[PDB]
Amino acid sequence: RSYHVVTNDTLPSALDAIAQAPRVALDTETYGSNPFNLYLPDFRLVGVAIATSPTEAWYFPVDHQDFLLRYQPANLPREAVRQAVLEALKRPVVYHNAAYDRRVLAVTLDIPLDQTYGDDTMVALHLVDENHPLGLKEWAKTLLGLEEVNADIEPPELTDVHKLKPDWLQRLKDAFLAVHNGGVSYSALYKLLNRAFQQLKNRGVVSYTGSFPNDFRLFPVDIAAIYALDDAMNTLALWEHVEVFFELHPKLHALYREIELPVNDVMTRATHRGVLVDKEELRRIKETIQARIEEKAQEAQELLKALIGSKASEFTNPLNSPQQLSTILYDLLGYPVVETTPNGAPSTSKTAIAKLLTLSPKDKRKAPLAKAFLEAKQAHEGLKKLLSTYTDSILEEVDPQGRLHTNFNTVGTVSGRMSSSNPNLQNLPRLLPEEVAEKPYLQGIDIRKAFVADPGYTFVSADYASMELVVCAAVSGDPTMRDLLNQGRDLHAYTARYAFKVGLDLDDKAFKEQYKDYRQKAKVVNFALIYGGTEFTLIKNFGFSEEEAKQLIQGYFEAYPVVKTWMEEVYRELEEKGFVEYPIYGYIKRMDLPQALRKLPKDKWPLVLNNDPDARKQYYASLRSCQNALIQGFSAFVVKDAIVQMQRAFEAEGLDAQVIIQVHDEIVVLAKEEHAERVAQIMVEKMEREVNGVLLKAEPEFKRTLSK
Repeated sequence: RSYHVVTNDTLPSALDAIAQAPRVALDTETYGSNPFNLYLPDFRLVGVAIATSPTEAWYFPVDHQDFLLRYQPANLPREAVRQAVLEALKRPVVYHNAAYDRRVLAVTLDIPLDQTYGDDTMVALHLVDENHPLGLKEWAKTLLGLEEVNADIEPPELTDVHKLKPDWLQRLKDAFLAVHNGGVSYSALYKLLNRAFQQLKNRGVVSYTGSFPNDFRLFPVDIAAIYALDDAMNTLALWEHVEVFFELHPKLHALYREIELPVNDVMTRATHRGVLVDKEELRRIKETIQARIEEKAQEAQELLKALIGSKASEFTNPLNSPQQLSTILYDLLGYPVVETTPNGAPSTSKTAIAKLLTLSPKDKRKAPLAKAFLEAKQAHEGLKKLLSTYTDSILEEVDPQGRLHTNFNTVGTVSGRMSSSNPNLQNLPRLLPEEVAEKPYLQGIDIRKAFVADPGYTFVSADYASMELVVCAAVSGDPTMRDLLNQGRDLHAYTARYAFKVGLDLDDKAFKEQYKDYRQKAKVVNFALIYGGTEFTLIKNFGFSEEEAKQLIQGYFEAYPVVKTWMEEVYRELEEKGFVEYPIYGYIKRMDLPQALRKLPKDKWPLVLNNDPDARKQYYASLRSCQNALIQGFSAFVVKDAIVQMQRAFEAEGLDAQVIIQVHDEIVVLAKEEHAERVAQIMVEKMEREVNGVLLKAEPEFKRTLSK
């Protein structure tokens, strides 16, 4: 491997090599307080790695700096590095995490997302093995046979305890290269650099406060460029493997080019744009949460006052302090200790408290107050978690111009759904009537109301009507399920009418009124039974009676029998082939087999399964996970497909619209007020379709906040 550190003199040769390269890889080395929030004023680009072949790369130092001694070469001018990247973009480009690197290039070098589109090994390799980690380090060990070296390297003698050796940097680089056969780890590189400066501090060479700082800017470029350049060469080497795999699977090659890479691009642009944040409304949520956390402590106090009487004065902060808490629950109330900490003290944790909301205390008369007391503690920690996750940890991250840049990981689930972070939009409570009535402390805590559309802009939101049921009927292919969905009939009333055999003449509207709570028991089944259903799952999860569970499950399969036969074939094909192929998209959902069974003849499998109960537990969990992913993953790709198609049409019609967020069965676009009209039209046209004869419909809304 040839590692080049580019200088003003070497730049024309690096440009010549890039121009001649058949395909190039781009990797960025950066620094920030949050190196992920590129939009904070402290964020900086340190260097750019450009690999022209799997064995040749060029490092462009941009913001490297000198620690105590003068060893760094002159950083290249920002315009020189930008011209190198622009020349590299003319050739076919490959990235490992294009969503990050393309946003780095746009923020630090002003190279718009328009120019920076390229291939992404991390996205393509997710189609090769979704159960494999996304890490470039991890994939390099898996396909390229290159483990990272995490040994402890000790430096050569850089002194002669009086004079620094003139060639000390060449001596240090050579000590590093002697152990770099498969490539040194970042931790090991830091340890050697720190050890080298510590030897210098022990001699009279340098005098620094304490330890060497963990700052890539200070790592000598001659050594650091080896690390950075290996990442770019490994990305290119991994792409060679991807092209071979795509030869074997042209259905996945087309799924990658038409849906996966374009959807990644759409969501990279969405993170880049960022949603505007109402800081005033955030303070109201923060102040309302803070008020309610305090409210819940007074509730706990008045409850404790009745629970332990006059001894309740002897406790000032029972909820917060786990000292006063374990004394109350166990020592005083006589609660059965069904969990302890590593140090053997009785555990007052979230998990342990969930258990005591079934269990009972010594005086069974105090039980309704003890229940109320633990419920107050649950609500207290519930409200307390909302603050520590999204009021302050959401306000920290807001860029100078008040926008929040939510990250989306296009390949963030084994099913194929998008992951979301900073903020995880899934874990933002959309205050649904059931969500609230279960956990009522959420009432009024609308976090999405603080996510605002810019002045002159609107949010055009569109939600797939009862998608889970549509997708279920589509993937399974039950005609009864499909026809009811197309006829707009209450699928749940059809289930309850078959499971209980009551009122076989009350229309779907009349049945809802008369046998109300039996229709809602079927509404639970129609949704939970798609992901594999047994009487055990209905009881050990929903609190169903043994009589009720059998009534419902026999009716669900009597009414929609193709669901049963479909489910039989999914579990049968998974047990034999070890994977399933997605109906319309062709995504392969492979099973995450236990380490035993991996590279083992199927005839040798029963020996493993029949003996090892841990491996069989992994096997059967992996089997259910694949079946579940067939439904979530199918709708994930349907939504992904709609996003790229609607976004392509906004671009085509010259509209000021861009898909800003997507969560659950919902797509939100940030559109200019005049364009909102047509944006909503395009949204519904690209969203509504007829999957396997099952009709998908979607109703649009013009919101000014992401709120519900």
